Amino acid sequence: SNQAVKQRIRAIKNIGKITKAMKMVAASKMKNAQIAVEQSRGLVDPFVRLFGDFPAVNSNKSVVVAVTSDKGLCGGLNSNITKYTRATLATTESEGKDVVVVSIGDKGRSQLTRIESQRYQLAIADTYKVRVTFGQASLIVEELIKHNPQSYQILFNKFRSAISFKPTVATILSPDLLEKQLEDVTGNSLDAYDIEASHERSDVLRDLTEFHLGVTLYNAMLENNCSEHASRMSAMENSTKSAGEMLGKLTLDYNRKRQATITTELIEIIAGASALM
Amino acid sequence: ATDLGGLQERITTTTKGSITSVQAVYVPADDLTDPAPATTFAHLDATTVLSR
Amino acid sequence: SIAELGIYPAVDPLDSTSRMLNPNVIGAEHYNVARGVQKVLQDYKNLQDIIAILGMDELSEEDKLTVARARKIQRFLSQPFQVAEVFTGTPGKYVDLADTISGFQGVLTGKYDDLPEMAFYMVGDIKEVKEKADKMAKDIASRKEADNKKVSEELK
Amino acid sequence: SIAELGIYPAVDPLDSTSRMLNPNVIGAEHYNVARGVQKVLQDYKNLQDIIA
Amino acid sequence: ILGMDELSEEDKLTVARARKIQRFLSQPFQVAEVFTGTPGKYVDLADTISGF
Amino acid sequence: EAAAPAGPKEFTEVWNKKAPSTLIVPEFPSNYTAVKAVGEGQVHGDAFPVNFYTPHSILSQAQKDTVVLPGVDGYFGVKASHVPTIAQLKPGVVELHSGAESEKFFVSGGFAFVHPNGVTDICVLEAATLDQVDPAAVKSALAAASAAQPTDEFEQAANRAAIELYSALESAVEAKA
Amino acid sequence: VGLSVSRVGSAAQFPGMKQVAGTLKLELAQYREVAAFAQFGSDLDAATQYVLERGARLTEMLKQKQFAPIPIERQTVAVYAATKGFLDKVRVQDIVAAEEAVISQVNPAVFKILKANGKITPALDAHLKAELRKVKLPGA
Amino acid sequence: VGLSVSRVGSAAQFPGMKQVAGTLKLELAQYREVAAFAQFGSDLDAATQYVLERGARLTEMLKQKQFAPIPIERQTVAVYAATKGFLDKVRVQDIVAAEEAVISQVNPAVFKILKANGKITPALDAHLKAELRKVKLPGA
Amino acid sequence: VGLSVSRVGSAAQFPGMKQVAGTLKLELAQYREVAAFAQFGSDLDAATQYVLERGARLTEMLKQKQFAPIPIERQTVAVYAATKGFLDKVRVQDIVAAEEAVISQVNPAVFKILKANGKITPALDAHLKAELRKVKLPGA
Repeated sequence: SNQAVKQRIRAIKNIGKITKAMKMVAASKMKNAQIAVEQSRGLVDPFVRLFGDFPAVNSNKSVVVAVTSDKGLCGGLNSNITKYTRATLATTESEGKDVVVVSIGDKGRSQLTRIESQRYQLAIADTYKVRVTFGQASLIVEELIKHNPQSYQILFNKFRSAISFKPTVATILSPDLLEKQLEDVTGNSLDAYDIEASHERSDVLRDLTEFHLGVTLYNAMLENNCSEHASRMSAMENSTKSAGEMLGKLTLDYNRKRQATITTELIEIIAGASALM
Repeated sequence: ATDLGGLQERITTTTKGSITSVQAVYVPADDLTDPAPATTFAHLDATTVLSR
Repeated sequence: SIAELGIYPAVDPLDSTSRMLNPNVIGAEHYNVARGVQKVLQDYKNLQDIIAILGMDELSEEDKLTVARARKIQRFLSQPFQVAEVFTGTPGKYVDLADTISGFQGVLTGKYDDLPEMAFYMVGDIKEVKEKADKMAKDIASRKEADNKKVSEELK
Repeated sequence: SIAELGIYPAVDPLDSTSRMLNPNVIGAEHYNVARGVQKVLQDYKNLQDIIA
Repeated sequence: ILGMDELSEEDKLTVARARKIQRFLSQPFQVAEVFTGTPGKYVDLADTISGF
Repeated sequence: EAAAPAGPKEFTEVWNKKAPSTLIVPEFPSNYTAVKAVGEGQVHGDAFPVNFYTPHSILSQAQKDTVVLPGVDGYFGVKASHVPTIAQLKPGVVELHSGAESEKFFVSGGFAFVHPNGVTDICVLEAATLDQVDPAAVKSALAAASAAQPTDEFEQAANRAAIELYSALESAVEAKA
Repeated sequence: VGLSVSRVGSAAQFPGMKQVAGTLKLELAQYREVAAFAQFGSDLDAATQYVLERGARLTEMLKQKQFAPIPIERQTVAVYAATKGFLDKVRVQDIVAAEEAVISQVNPAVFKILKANGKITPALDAHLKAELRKVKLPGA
Repeated sequence: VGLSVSRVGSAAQFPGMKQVAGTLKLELAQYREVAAFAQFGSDLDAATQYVLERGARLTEMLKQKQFAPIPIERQTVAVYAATKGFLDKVRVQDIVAAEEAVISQVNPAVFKILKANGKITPALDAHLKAELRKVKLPGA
Repeated sequence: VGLSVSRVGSAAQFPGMKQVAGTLKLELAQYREVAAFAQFGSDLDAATQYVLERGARLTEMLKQKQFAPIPIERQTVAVYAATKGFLDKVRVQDIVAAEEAVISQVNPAVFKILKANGKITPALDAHLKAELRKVKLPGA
């Protein structure tokens, strides 16, 4: 009882020491993952000015990808885009399309079968264990090309600053199935370019869409990896704070029970001495 | 409170001069609500904390 | 601790007992609603420490369904009293026994998951939580342009 | 605490003490497997702050 | 956790002003001048208000 | 042909027909680029903007008046108001010139886009700078590659890709000044 | 404010303050409610950030210096000046100066009509809103 | 169940109940340590999740309405129905109705010979094996 | 170390130990904050991990066996062997053996002039670095 709060004090005193270490761990990961996000942000730009950005297209088959975290102490990150991937999968399908749902991260499958149980087909996890490379993102891209959709949707958190992580929808159209069809604006917008490939334009657009898919996915799991470390740095500055205010209210209550125990022990000793003396 | 109050109330400013007291304060069991510091703190007009 | 939350009357529902809470005395569905309410409030009580330090965003979906349901029945157990309307302004509400069994049967099944939490606060029965949400929704949609002064130059 | 795990006899390994655990008495080969078990069990107690 | 070069341009002035406040609260004492050599200085109240 | 005008602002209104309003409309990779392709300008005579990019690193965002890119038809050169060109590149050397000084990277293979506003976008995977290549393993690696004549099509696609990257690296390491 | 109560209380207050401070303790209730949950700086509704900026103005409105009590008529005008939006967009580091300007620049007759009637009559809040429009608030 | 002890122990237990209590005392020991990890139903493991539901079949097996004591032979059949996994198909929320389905739908001569033999004989644990298969359990 | 005080010990010890115990009092003090921090050794900064490697080198050096008290000139050089370099390569499990390596291998005439002088003179300081380099540490 008076030890039940004494053992509860040392429990919360170490939680506020553990989650202060996890915050400085996640702040050291966030500073070196940030030097890789800006270097991956460059190669995304030439594809979105060559292919535009068309999120609301009339695809008959789609692959949506929600890029979440592996570990789940992030604080409103892996369910935030789950709110967004259910808001996109209620936006695209009003016409009876096919949708295959893929999640990256262990916290993605564990929250997408909650909402989307039948269209979930593939789960990638343990991505962020050592580091994220382009060759790793390429094999994740290739299995999205095992399915042959008209479009792709990537859902990730873009690392604007250490505070704001705006969830991004990034989309990639399939080359001679749907990418060429959206470019037919009073003729075509792609005919200005003179193709210097070995084969003709539908084969250079096939190589270019897969290269667009591999960099949009590599940037997705780099933007989301340090939007996870910055969310873990902020979820453990709220937890070390809250376990310091809880420990502050536990040492005050222990010190009341400490003072009340000495008064109780004393009064029982005086009442027994006065009964004899 | 009247043993401390009997001591601390002789430390004051009269019309002839003043006694200004600097008292080292020990806090038992690191509890500021303990009756020995909390009665002492009623008389203190300043605290000077010296930290390592 | 319940009174500092603004819940009035500040009855601890996991500490208040009766010998009438017996299914052979009050009936079968009164007893099951009451035991079902106390199970949601006890399960939320078991989650208070991890919600305090880790936050809302770390529980299961099964947990944060009952966190939202127990936060709804915590406010719904509060009630304006007719003897307290002299210092709170809100008129009192004599809630009937059938109105509070079927009112609390709806919250346990999930009929009112979409209502906000504060619609349950200081209302009589399950009709007035639906009217308070409409009033709450109307208040954040109520907006007037140039706010209809007609105060300057009032004729004599 | 040991009996709530079902481990019987519920001897606390890091609270049971003998004067016989001098290496002058039981020898150093028994002494090091005793001190090594107490070392690895105190470490596990130090790691249950995280892995629980 | 982040670094000296992290924070804002105005808050380098806060680290500049507070660090020269922290040294300006220091003072050599006239009683310590026998075992530290440097003499001690009485600062008047009018000086330490205007100097700070 | 243009029966569905999609876009980032057009995703705003339809998602404002079917999603809850407590989520704002999500952002798009179109919003984070300040340079498009169709809009007139940004050549200004001599120097056009080049963008040499790898997945792991950005190697130039500067302005050059000429780029030499190793296309699959051969080493072409991009001048200022060059024709729009989506050019696949074989393993070869990208030469970025702004004047007398020359920065010459040997690239692994990956596309280069000249746009209708004069901006060049080199997009490779691996960029080996010519002073950091190993000249002792260029010849040892082609030897096992020219002798491995296997029976599967996949390694035959991989061996043909193997020597052509090495063979253009012998010719890119010898005659450098 | 969340714990301080007066049992007898509202049956025995100034009828001017009884009809002004009803929406004062209600809006300070939400500011306590919002800044108990918006401690983290998680997100903003821009109505919760409105009551965060309104509740910060009522808090400075109830600050007071020592050994300078205020009459009840100069008190209920100052709460009327802050709950009826006249002290909107005045910065929260200026409301100590701003209702020193409100009490000093409003005509003294408004305080005398309110003291004798004991209540903000419909002829008075029409006139008191006019005299609060004509107030040189600091910073504008 | 952790703090409750009986120091006579299973020396004075009904046999048959003693045969099934070892499966019940062990699984509730693992169900208690798997708890304080059960707040993450996103975190499936399917080995802890195996016993997180198996012990929860046992926990709601041991619930009982008051002023209705059960005969000991009807109890050890109901613990047999949850330790051998007959009630694995039913959900956790409807086992108190399923224990009625076990009792009210088996042949009531299984209890007559379990009380007389005093233990679940080899000529009975295959009788009542198939007897708990010809009952309908409220879960599907 | 965090709770045990000697309030006379500010210059009341061996001057040769006072050369090195002041750094041991700081380098163990920085270790005590980050010990219970980084119980894990997974994701560590390049600055705090050096405190956790030196502070774990300093802890193992200070422990000693029962009924074998050491002369002060021989525990001075074992703290000097740990306050300085000379022991940043033995893991944690060999510093018990690496210290008695230093006591065995070092020329024991430095103990005769450390104890007689009382402090580490700069001539003895240079021979102390040289004698602590020809030692055969059991890290292997």
